[PDB]
Amino acid sequence: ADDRCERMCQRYHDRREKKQCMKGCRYG
Repeated sequence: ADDRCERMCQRYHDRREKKQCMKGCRYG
């Protein structure tokens, strides 16, 4: 899919903080 959540999660950047984001985007 497109980097939708990633774009909005750009605030994190670091793959580390991105973890929590990927987990939250697993809802839909």
